[PDB]
Amino acid sequence: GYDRHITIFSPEGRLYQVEYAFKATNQTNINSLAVRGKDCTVVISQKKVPDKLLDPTTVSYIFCISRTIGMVVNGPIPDARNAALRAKAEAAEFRYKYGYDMPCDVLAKRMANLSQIYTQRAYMRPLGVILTFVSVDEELGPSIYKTDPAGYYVGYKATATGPKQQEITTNLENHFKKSKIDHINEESWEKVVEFAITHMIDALGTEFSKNDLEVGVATKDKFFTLSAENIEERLVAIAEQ
Amino acid sequence: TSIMAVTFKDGVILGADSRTTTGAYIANRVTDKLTRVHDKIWCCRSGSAADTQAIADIVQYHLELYTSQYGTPSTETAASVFKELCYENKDNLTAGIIVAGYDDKNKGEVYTIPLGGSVHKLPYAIAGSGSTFIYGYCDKNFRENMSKEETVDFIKHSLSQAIKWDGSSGGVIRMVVLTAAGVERLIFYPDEYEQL
Amino acid sequence: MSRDAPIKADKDYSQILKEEFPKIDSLAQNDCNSALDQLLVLEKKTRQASDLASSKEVLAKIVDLLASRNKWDDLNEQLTLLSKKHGQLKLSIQYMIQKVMEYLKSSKSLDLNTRISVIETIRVVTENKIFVEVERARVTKDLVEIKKE
Amino acid sequence: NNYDGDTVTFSPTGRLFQVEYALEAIKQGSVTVGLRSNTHAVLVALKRNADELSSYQKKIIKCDEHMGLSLAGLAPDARVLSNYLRQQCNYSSLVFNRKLAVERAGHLLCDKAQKNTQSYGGRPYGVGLLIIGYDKSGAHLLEFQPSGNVTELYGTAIGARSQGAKTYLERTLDTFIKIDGNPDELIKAGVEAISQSLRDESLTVDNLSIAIVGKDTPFTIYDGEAVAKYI
Amino acid sequence: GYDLSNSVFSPDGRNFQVEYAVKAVENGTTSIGIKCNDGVVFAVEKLITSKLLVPQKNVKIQVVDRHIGCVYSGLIPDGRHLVNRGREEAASFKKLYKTPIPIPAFADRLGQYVQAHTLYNSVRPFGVSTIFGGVDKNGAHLYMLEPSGSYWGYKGAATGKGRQSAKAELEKLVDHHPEGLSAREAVKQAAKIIYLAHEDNKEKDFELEISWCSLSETNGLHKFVKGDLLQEAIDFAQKEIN
Amino acid sequence: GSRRYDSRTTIFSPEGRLYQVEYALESISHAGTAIGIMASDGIVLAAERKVTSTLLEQDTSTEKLYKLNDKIAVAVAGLTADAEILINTARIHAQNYLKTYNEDIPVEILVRRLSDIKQGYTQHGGLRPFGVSFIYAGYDDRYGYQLYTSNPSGNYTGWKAISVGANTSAAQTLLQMDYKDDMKVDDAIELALKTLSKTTDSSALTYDRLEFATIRKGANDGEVYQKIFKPQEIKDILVKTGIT
Amino acid sequence: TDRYSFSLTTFSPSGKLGQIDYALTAVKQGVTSLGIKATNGVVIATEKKSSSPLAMSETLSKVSLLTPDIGAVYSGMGPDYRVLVDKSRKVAHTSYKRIYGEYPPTKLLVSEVAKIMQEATQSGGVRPFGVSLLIAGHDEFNGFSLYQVDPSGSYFPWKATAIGKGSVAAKTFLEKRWNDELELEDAIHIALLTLKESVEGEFNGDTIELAIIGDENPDLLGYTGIPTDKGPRFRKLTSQEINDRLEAL
Repeated sequence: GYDRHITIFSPEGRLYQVEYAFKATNQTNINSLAVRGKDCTVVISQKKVPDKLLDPTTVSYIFCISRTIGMVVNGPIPDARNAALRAKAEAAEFRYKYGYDMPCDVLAKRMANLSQIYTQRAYMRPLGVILTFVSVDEELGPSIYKTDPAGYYVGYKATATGPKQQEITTNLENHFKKSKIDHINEESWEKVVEFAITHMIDALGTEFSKNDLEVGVATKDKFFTLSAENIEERLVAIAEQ
Repeated sequence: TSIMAVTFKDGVILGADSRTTTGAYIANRVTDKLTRVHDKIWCCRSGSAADTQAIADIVQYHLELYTSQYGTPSTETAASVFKELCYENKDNLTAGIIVAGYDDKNKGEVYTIPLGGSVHKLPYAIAGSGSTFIYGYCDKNFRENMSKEETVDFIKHSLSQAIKWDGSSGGVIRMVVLTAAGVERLIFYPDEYEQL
Repeated sequence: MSRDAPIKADKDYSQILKEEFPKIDSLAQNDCNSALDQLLVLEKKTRQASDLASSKEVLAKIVDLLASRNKWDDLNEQLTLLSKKHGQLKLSIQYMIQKVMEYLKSSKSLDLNTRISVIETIRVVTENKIFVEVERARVTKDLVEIKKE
Repeated sequence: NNYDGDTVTFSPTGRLFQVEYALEAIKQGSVTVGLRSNTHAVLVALKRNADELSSYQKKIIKCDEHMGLSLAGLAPDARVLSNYLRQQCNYSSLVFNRKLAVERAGHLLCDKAQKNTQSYGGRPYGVGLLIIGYDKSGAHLLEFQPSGNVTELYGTAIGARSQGAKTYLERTLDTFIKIDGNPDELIKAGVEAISQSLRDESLTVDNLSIAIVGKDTPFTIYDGEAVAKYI
Repeated sequence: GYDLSNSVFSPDGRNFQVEYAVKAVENGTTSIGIKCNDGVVFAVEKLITSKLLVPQKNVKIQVVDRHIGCVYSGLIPDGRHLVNRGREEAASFKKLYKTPIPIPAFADRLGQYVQAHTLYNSVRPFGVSTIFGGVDKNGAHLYMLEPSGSYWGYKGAATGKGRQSAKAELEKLVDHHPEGLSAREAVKQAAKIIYLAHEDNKEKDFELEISWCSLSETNGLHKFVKGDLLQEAIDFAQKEIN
Repeated sequence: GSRRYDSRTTIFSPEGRLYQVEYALESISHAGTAIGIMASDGIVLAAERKVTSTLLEQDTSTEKLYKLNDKIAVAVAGLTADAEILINTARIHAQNYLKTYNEDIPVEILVRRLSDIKQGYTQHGGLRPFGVSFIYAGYDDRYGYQLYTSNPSGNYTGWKAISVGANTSAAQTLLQMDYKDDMKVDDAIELALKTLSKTTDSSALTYDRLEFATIRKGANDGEVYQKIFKPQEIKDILVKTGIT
Repeated sequence: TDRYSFSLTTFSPSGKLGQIDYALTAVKQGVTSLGIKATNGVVIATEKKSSSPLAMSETLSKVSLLTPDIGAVYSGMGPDYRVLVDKSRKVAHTSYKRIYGEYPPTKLLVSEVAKIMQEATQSGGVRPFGVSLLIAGHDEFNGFSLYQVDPSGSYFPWKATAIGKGSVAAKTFLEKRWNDELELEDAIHIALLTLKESVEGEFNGDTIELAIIGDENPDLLGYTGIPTDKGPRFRKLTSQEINDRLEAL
């Protein structure tokens, strides 16, 4: 039938058109992992550069929405830039009319509504990207919120994305069962980066380089990105543990 | 109200009063007019309070989005947004804005925006009501490329005369220093520049 | 890579410091880390092929640490520092570990000295099992032979 | 009825099929041939009556005294483009005190058709234009496809049996460019070019319609017993 | 099924209307872009379908701003409209911020735009890949934009029928200079690999066009290549393929 | 596309008949019965719910009966949900008449308006009509008591007694055989209950499944007092007529 | 363009508006939630499900506030409810806080929200939302009320009801436990006991969301010293308290 081609219910009450949107984020072979540190939130993610003729410095899956909130995207790159733009406009919007920078929580909720609106029309294609927003807020503390094509969102202790993300998830769950708290204790954010890399290497079974990773760090009142050199520093510190 | 900013060697220092009049009643005398629209480009408000605050909010909204997509704004870039909103309300809004900032694309810069909206680069800028009486002192005593201390004392001296001759300029003198050494807020209490 | 300059550049340095090999070997007697730091920079690259090539240079250099009876304590440490960092995928330090076993035999070094370096190695190789095995049993057997007597 | 009933759907052949169908209007349609030197441009159009008790239909539209267009396909589609070009040309005179340039008017037209083929429910226009004109750059002769794309030539044709006319113009190509200052010669050669496009459609003195533009000549349409100066 | 709009989606995770649009450019002209240190050098193959045409009159190279070169391949009217929108964007930025738009900024904006027409059944996607770049205060940049709305950083890029022929040579060119290379020398290169990608267009004949934006010669503006420099490049490429 | 996902729902059929309207009448026969009878002293509106559940509260359910204004009420038969929108449109149209003319709206005008909206849905916009049938109790000063029935097509027809909802055939005939033109409110109160017990979708008619309402001219001076009875008063009158 | 202004709700050739029937199916794919009406309060309860074990159910809200004295809870689709609760709040404010000033009657507000459901079954480019809401509340006029809003755009008052995948079993459960007179405490026990049978996971008080529209509580208003004015009759029970309640079943 044609309840699978436009976003109208079936005799099960299911929107098949929407479900397909999830099925496309595995096609770029990008994984991400994001954990809440002690005073930071770190997200490490794969960077695929299949050629020389692609310049690696430009291949970015990390878009700064706010000064304080980073966004890492898993899935097709057109929809990524589209989603980034909407989110950037809305963050600025709220700063203008409410006199402070938009909460991470409220931004996640916002994109969830817009996602629902793209599945409310019957000629609009859902934005298939899965979005991770990472922040350190001053009211909610360290935060991860992952929104999805359907327009469902929920908070997160930690999260992973990609075709191979079950393995990553298994690792993280076991860690927080030994530690019995919802965020990694350490006290230098640098060592939380190092820890995150170790779990990733275990999960995907591959050691990464400084151009197989791209790393984003949110500390208090800020988000920035590590350069490829900083990442190589971390991989020496794997030796040092 | 008087505002000024003056370039020096290593960056730029912004200087303002904190007294705001409407009529003969002083509404408040400790309101800071030094406003942050980027970490590194600040600006100075003078004239009618509402007009300048409104425009300043709009510009911050636009510059935020600039950073998150295209990279940080330059001092130039920022001045234009103030300018162009004043050009769209040139028959309605009377605003004196000085936009000054320290870049590494351009070291220190002073741009100023009149009521009707034009941008003007100057090695020093003055604007307001009370800063027109200190105008002649400004140019006769100005020096190109001074020491940090020399700049701090120049702004202190200019605004002392301003407070002298204008009852709408008063309170504390507030300064922000923009540099590659940090960002230094300074405050001078009245006895401290009355000695001089 | 996306550029060819690191593949070449590290190879220029390696050719040079392999014909500077005698100058380096005498310098280890005075202080081995001062001679060694230069060789370590080569293995800070992300080019696994040329790091495999530069472990051949290190293997010659460190024979003198073995003949020394003071400096082989810091060889044990050096192996750690390279293995946990990368081990330059896992290839570089595999070559090092493989070729040390043969050297221990011809040197006929002291029993204490030979065990504690090989003891530190059998720790390193445990985490892998994908091909290290072939070497791995030989590594453990050298401890075994002495302890039979 | 997958890709041929919609005007919004690709096509792994990198087409829109509708455009090909709109180009078949030219095969069934009339024929017109343009050729230029460096100092004059000329259109020779084959007019066609509906029957013998009908006056023959004019196929050349004057857009300005430095510009003209001619159709070979559907007339109602041509009615939109004639209005549009006149509007933009008058706009150029008003605003920039300029003639409008030949290349540039083609570019405006191209992107116009494109966004009506983009919009679902629309149509690609099925009329092909030859756009001639004389501007500062000299003469220009553009071929306008139903795609909308514009091409610059010294001589071109479209319509039914346009292929033979390009053979003819490629052979006389170096002849009529090195004639300058005489529009007459070009017209004679253009008659010969569209005679390679007949199918017993004959050329008479009331079938033949000529239009020229020069540096010293306005846009002028010759018809009547005044096209029999070139026969 | 799933081939009647651009807001169906398949269980495979694929949008075919959008993928199909890349094939449109695959039947387009060969166009290359060499990312240099000082700038960028574009070159585009112009097919000659007759000898009635007037060479170097049929433009595919349009300048957007005073410093961003744009050259496109695929369905021509579509690409001219894509450039049409981008000129409006250039003026808007200049109006508000009083400075010419940056190279990365322009890339961003076009990506949004091409995104929009694959999200509605009421507008039709484009059928072009565009190659554009330039010099700004962040350096030289090169980008290729798919009709899907995808772009990346590019050491070298190509598209058209002979994109394979082009890209194979660009790999070797990074072997020749792993430090990148000068814009001035890349002009001669640019011709070379269009001649090599005309061996897939070897039942036709071609006209070579070259355009450059480089900071070391043209003061960072986008200009055309013409005259004496042009014919030096044409001669170079000939002798090599002969 | 956009014409690719529309098969054309609101055109005529080859008998001159709107697909959507014909389907609507069937869906209103699914919904509970509602009967209207006009006495020469009043109008009785009586409605049976289309839902009755395990623990449904029906003691305060005012889900079929709505006062449009203080002389016009409706009984609802069809989708309760669909009906909502037109119920409040009707309130607005009525109050507007009072606001500008200083007079209560005639029954004729109010119904004719709502019918126009229904007609308007298939006339323009591609929109479906609300699947509703209304029975209007209304008083005016020009035709006195007026009784109307309206259908999802947008047409009004007068009646002396009429039935909508489930089992219209059976109900209609019994009403014709038993109704006389000299009946009172008392007589009509009993006649409605007997007709609803031949069309009850359970095997018994219960007081909490009945909504019952009158408009009576026994209120002084000839004024019309609308009364929607309390659940204890419906139970009260149902034992009187001897069903329970 | 805009060519989607043809309704996406239609009838079937066998009667019965097909779209809202499908939307009613999505509620049977949804979570279970229930409301028991007492004669001195109302209790509403729902279960929290997440797609991750690292997900926070501490920033997950399935019971939400509309006005101090009125609460809502759904069964069905999450996304649908997330936008719909905002529209409920918005009409309540624009039509009864800027016009009538005070917090609306329960009966009023239920009608108003059902109109939005109705207006998603009329127009093109919109199909209806596929949740059912229980809106529990108290007004001082019509007393305690518990209502159920349909995905059809109708409302019904209930004595006790459930919605979700286990609704049919739940109303059978409530038949024997229900009585015309209840205390609020006893209601809590009945509500959670029915929902324990409609959850097939583990049944905690950390993963069970409990709220009462029972006793007033003044200190949750934000001020004290005028007792003629109170604070919220809604009161969400924290987790540790719910654990105490698991023992009280």
